[PDB]
Amino acid sequence: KDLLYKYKLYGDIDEYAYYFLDIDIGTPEQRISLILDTGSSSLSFPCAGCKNCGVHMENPFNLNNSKTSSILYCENEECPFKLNCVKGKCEYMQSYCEGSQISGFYFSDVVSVVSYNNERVTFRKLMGCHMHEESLFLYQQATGVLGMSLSKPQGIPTFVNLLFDNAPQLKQVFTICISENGGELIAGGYDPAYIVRAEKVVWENVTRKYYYYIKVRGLDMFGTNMMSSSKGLEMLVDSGSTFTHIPEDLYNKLNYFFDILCIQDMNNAYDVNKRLKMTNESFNNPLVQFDDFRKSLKSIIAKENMCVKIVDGVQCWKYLEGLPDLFVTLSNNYKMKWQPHSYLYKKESFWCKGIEKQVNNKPILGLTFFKNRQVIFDIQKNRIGFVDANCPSHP
Ligand SMILES: CC(C)C[C@H](NC(=O)[C@@H](NC(=O)[C@H](CCONC(=N)N)NC(=O)OCc1ccccc1)C(C)C)[C@@H](O)CC(=O)NCCc1ccccc1
Repeated sequence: KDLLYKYKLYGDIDEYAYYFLDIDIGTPEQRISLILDTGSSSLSFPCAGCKNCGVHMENPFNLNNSKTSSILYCENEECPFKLNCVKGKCEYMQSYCEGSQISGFYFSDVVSVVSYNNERVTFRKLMGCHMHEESLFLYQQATGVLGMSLSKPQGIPTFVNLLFDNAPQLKQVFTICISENGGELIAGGYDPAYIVRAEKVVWENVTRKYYYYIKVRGLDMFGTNMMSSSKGLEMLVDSGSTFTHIPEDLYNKLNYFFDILCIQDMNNAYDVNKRLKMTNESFNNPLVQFDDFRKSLKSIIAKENMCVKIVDGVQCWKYLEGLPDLFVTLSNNYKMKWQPHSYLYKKESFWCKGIEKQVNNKPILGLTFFKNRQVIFDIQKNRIGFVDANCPSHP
């Protein structure tokens, strides 16, 4: 019975490698496309002075054309929020995990968020103008980035806290529901009607106050626990991470099983049979649920589910059929099912593994953990929810 405001998301894993939405900024409104990013806190984009940025769907935001825009000046005053002051403006800067360094200056202006059912919420936000962009940002259709994390006590008020402060008719919950193509952002709750069958939401406490981290205790495949370490892994729930990132030790164990499932020479029956026998020797023992492993192999072989490899040895199958579920054990020791229609993504006519080794010791639950689920950010109760869903698609 909760009031829900719904926003269209566009995007995919293979071609965009993010999901984005449109927002209005300034007076009169300027439509701007933003990467939906629960892994950062800012709202930012190029602005018209920019001489070192990338080309995007929209022209850089034009400050002179917004009657309500206001650049944040300093060095005749102090920069609030402990920001740097360079050449008289409060400096915007962000280092991202992928390696991008984005810098510029801060300004505030009116933000208008409008649902596709014409429900409008409007407020001023302190936003960053990109004056320098880098690397992946130079090859990106989306114009800017919309961080969805929470405000710190003496920090910049973020989009999400502002949205709810100016929309008291909504409960402080946002849900991301991504498909292979586009998806949906919901403010005010989740939609039970999208839920598969009717399946129940699996809840976890967030492990840090202003960021979306949860603990993962185990990661099973064919009945084998691949996590070697005792402390649960603290993983960022990040819609701005194309893939799910895991430790090397963990990745290599999973990848060993995925390598065997990846048969690149089905035309070669002799070599296939050799793989089968090699697999029976190696894994027909109590360390593995061998039944399921052979079940998976036979399915893959019977349906001629050919595999090919792409960059860094990532495996791509013709079909989802035959691939096993992975099982994620969360904090309260719930064993959650991670299906191939999530951890594999569509690339051309194949389904490719959306799991990588981590960089900088940062484990991340990325879009391949969001896909075909409702991921529910219950800000009020400090928890994140997961449930299998038929998410909307765009286009
Ligand atoms: C939009 C993006 C820059 C947001 C950022 N995500 C990331 O940095 C991740 N980036 C990715 O997954 C990127 C995002 C998409 O491309 N990036 C872009 N256009 N700018 N994907 C990506 O590299 O996949 C490669 C690719 C590129 C093109 C086509 C197909 C595949 C890293 C982890 C691999 C954010 O979610 C995490 C972050 O760095 N936040 C900064 C604050 C912080 C710092 C440390 C920990 C937690 C938070």
